[PDB]
Amino acid sequence: AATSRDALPNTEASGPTHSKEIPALTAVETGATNPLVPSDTVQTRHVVQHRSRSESSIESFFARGACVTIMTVDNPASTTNKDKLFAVWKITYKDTVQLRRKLEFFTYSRFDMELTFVVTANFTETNNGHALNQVYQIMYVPPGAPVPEKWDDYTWQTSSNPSIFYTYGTAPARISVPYVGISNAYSHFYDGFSKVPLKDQSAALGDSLYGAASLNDFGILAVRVVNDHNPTKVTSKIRVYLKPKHIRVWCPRPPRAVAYYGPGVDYKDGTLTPLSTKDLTTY
Amino acid sequence: AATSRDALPNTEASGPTHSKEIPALTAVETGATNPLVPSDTVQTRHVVQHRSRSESSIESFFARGACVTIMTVDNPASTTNKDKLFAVWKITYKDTVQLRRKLEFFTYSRFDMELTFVVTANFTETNNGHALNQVYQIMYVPPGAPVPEKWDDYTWQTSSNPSIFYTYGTAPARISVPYVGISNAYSHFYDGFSKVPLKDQSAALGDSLYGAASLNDFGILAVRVVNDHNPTKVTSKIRVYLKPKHIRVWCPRPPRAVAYYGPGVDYKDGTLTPLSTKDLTTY
Amino acid sequence: GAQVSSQKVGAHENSNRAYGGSTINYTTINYYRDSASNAASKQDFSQDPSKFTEPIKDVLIKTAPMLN
Amino acid sequence: GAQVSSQKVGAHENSNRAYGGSTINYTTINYYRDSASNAASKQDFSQDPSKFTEPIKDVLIKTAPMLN
Amino acid sequence: ACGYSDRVLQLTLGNSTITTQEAANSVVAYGRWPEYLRDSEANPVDQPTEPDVAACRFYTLDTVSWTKESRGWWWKLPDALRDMGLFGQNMYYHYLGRSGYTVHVQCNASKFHQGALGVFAVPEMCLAGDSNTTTMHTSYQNANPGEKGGTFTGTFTPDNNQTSPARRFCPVDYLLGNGTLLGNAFVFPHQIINLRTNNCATLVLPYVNSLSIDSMVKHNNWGIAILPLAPLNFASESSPEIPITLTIAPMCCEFNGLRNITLPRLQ
Amino acid sequence: ACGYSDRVLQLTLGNSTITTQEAANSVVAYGRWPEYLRDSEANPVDQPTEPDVAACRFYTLDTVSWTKESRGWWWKLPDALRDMGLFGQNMYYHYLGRSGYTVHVQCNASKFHQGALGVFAVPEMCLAGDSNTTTMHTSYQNANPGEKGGTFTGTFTPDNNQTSPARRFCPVDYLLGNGTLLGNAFVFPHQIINLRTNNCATLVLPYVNSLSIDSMVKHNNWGIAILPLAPLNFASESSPEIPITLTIAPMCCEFNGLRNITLPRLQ
Amino acid sequence: QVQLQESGGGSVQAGGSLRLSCAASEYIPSANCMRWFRQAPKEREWVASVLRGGYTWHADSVKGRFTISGDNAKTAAYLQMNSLKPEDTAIYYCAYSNTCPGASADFRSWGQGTQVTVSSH
Amino acid sequence: QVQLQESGGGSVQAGGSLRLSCAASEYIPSANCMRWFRQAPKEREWVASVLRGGYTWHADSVKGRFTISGDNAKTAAYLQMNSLKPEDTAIYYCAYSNTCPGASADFRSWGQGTQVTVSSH
Repeated sequence: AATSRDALPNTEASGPTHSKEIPALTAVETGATNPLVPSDTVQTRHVVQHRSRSESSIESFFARGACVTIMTVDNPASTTNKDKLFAVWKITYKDTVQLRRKLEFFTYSRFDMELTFVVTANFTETNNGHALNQVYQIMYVPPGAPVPEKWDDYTWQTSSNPSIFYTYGTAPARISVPYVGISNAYSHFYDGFSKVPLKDQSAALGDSLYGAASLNDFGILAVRVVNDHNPTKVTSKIRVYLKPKHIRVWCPRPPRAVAYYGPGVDYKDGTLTPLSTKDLTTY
Repeated sequence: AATSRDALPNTEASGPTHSKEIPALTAVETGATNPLVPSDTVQTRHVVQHRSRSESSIESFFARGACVTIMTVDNPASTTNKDKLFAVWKITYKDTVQLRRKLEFFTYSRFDMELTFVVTANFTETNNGHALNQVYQIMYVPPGAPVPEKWDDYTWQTSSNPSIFYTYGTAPARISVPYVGISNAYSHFYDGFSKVPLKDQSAALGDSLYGAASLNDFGILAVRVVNDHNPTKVTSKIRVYLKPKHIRVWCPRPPRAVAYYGPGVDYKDGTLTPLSTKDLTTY
Repeated sequence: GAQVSSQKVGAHENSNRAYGGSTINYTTINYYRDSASNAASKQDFSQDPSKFTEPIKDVLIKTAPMLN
Repeated sequence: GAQVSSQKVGAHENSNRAYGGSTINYTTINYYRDSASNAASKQDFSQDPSKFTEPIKDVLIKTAPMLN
Repeated sequence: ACGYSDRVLQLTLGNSTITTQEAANSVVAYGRWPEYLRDSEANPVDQPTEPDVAACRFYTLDTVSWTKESRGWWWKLPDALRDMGLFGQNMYYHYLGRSGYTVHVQCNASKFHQGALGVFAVPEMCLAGDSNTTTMHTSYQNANPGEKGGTFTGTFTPDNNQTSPARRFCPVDYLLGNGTLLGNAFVFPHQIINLRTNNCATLVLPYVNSLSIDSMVKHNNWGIAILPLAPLNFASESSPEIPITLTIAPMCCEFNGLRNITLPRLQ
Repeated sequence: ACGYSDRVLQLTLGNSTITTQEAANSVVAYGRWPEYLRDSEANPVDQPTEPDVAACRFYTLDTVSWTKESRGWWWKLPDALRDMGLFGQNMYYHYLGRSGYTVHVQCNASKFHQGALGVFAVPEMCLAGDSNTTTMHTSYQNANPGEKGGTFTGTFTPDNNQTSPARRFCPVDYLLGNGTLLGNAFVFPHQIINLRTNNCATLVLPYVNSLSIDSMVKHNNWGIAILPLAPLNFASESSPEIPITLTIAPMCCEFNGLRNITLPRLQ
Repeated sequence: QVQLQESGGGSVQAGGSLRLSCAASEYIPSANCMRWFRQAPKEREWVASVLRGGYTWHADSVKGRFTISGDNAKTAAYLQMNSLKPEDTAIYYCAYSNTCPGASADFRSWGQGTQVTVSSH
Repeated sequence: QVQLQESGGGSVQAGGSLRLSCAASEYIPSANCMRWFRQAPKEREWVASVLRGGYTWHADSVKGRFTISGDNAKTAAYLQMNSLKPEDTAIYYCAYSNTCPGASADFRSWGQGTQVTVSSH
């Protein structure tokens, strides 16, 4: 019945003491934290407490959207030889550090995901040419479907893949996705392998990457400029923002203390010193 | 029960008088203002009063938004050497005079704050180049968070800082902020210091600025052009407008009479003469 | 959860079967969870200026002599 | 099918005939069939930290000796 | 009254019993006692195998030695018990398996010795590798040492042989071997064996995973990390040594999808 | 049941707390707990100042050292606390003052040391002087050493300098420093810190005087005397040393007759 | 700084085969899309692009003959050149990217390359 | 009008140190962002920018060696030049701004500057 926005417990007035009750003494060996309040060790007055933990609920903690990737495009001289103008990015949060660290305080989670796309564009070589407002196609290709080969092949027809056609200069695009994990919760960490190497098999055949599984294979986002080729080159960037909504999390963990290095828990040499210098007897 | 829009008290008809009652005589030494009405000193008729003070309630007095700062950007030739294209402004109302003076009639206040951002842009050197509609990122960096170093560093990912992505040419951006003071009310004036200089310490160590405290440290707003570099330079300005809503104020004070000079109450020489010339016996 | 309040009508249209007369009301619906997002109601109270005008300990009776 | 909920009012306007006092509510109407589309209600619950703070088998009584 | 104490405990599972005269109570991780899979949460459809007393009993792993230079030790579950009696067998014969555990770490000394060991049970204890050229590259063999477990280290030493990489973990102690500060490990279910106080740690761990049941041969649910918070010291001796012994008992273990036996490549 | 003991105690006054794991219960002198002055017993008419938590808290005096040759130590109350925070201030600003006390003497060793200290609280602890030419001649300065206190001696040495007499106490131990046999001191509220048993003494003392309230600057109500009943011994060492620390907390202190501050000649 | 090293080049006759390899000095925690390029006169040409695994793109000249793989762990890529033609003679290069399945000669650094000479008859 | 005055310049050998100072004639109730600039041939270069306190930015040449402080009360700034190089030889300047953490050679006035000559060996 205790809601996130409820006021915390009041401080009760307490006077002097002289007894066998020993709140101050404890034993951390048990693995328990001593549940003391001021009144257990000092004399206190009565205080009607008004503060609440409303801003620290799990929901409110991850209430901010965060960048994940910067997808880009490019036009050459003419065709010359090139016609592979389209960006394909493997959907994974583990590309940045900011959102990634926040999602590591916990071992598992479940959440509906809101994605917002901010698209910006610009010119390259100084020219008197003018491009007409562009339309972009952001296509979610779930694991399995055929990935676009040419900028203008069949795959772009999208008869089953969800796609967002964004017109430049309008409010950034946004969509919601339900909890889509193949498990009861997403696993921020996976202590294991995808393949068991068998003795009667070759090492190569039984090999896999430590900590990797399809638990987190969500597919890819393929983005292209719908408009045909223009004489003047325009470069475009799509920033993706993820906001985990309706979230639940399990098993707390210590937050990452040294710089991230790859999609795993690995660390790089020379980044292992998070603490600075400070004397034991200096305030 | 008396509401701001209620009609003021009617004037009651009063006739001649000849008595010991002495409304006219008073003594200002007491520090009280003599509460007289016309009928106390002259003969009056009956007047049904219709006027109200609806427009002078505290809420209505600060109902107008007001400018606070002019943040600007700039693109050079190429990179040449520079890549520090971003504006960072320390959030404080004490930068202008108009809003500042209005907020000085009182010693303390509490209010939800509405901020509106008007963004304008333009060209510099006459050219045949054309820029594509820009997107701006207005990021609130609360006191503590890492302040952007390069225009394209990690800080811009914004995993926890609130940020507004404004597309050029749309309705000016707007957000609301609750009363965020660390005190029970914001202190427009603070007669004191942040540090007590101790005798067993060096003067330098115990030193601080008179009238300054974290009571008013709200952090900064960092603004940048999201779009990548363009061959043609575009300069942009973001005007910030603040409107104090749901406001309450305490302790009236005399309004500032000479020109403001710094974030303190200090005055500059040569600005100390607010009154003009007028003879004692000239209407 | 609509809030219907009355308006203080200044200029009245030549109407009493729609406008002008039969009390003109206005509707307000709050769309956000945070109170800070709300618009100002403007339905404010006034108070007696005494705390500033007559801050004396012994009550002031205008007809009598201030100093007695 | 509107959902009307109360707001926790922080800064109060000088009003008790519209704002500030008489409980300020806000309205919410869901427009989509999929629950994933809904906004966050933020009306969340808290719990006793015991599962992490006192994961011991035999209950902890603060006034008594931890080891007995 | 009768003299019952938090210090004196007796644990009985299957045909095994452990006694202790210097305990510091015991921990039931996250306040959840091990349990069998409920119908409402079930997944695989075939009738599961529940070995009960055949597997739910205390197995003692090989004893290690604590000295002044010990940096720490680690084990994986169910990995460590992979070769333990019927538990091991039931594990290899089935595609799926779930199990809780009662981990009891033992280490006695004297009223004259000193030191403190932090015994931590970490869900999904992924450890960092040893290469600065490849990520997530530790091999299955190295990731699963079985009953012998592995050890933490005080210095990160990158593997430079790109011809034939060692492909092993290089877990740095203060980093809990996974890039997080040790001082925070206390967020995980744990106990501390402080010599002056107690001589054992008892952690009852429920089955914890993102699924109801999973492959035991591929994935380790829990990880046991033992690091010396305070170093070993005895009298005025330069080289004291005291043994540390682990005894682990699976609890409420059930298995699905029986087939022929999995014969893993362990070396 | 819950394991509450006479040996383990926690004392909390004001913003201070003292814990102990080896106590021997505690003494409430003459069975009277400190109290404020009752109206029926009142004397000065002006409203008294009651500092409460500002003064009623534990103050730790300077630590002394116990060796094989220590004869004993002594302190006077409120004298010893004359310079302690707000208690000291309130004392000097008023002509009258009354206060009770919780005296906690601390001294730990090991299961291998031995010795016993008698901690005595003596009402009106008048000590003998050092002259055989003048009686009652110890000066104010010497009579009031403050927090450092004084020491007992094993031999009476008369002051022979009649030109400039030392004017100090010469308290002989077995004579409790006042011409009475030590063996009888046990008639005064006391505790014994016997190393094998306990490591502290706790004496709660009520305000005791022939008047309801009196001048604190002129007269000391209580005197704390600590003498080694059994001498210090450790292993087979010739010069063992263990510290003794006092922590005293005024209780229910009230003051009357405020004026300007008394600035005594203390040297 | 960041270093990529090409290897495996040589001189072979037409119809032959080769296998080019490009490894990074140390691991790069950003570069996941690798590419191959070539050149002969004064103009660069894109060969093939390969992201993590296993999306692989080719060009209208080298497709079917060339194949790119690369480890999904070690930041390195490989180019298997089959049915080689005298037209393939050029200096081959390697360059890391970000999330760029597409290809354009726009890379910051440039390693060194590896010469491939294809004999006729 | 408004006046800024540079000081502290001189001639030192490589590896040496200096400390430049720039104070305003009278206080300025607007200018809170101060900057340092230099030049040798015919082109100006931005050194460092410092707002009130204590956000300080540097350039890709002078960072780690140079450090800017400045009083949060008096409208003045300071430049500590360490590990000086013969390349640093130039005339240093000072210019107030508004709320401009960024830097660009676009200032209205220009004081006078202070010469810094760095000797080699």
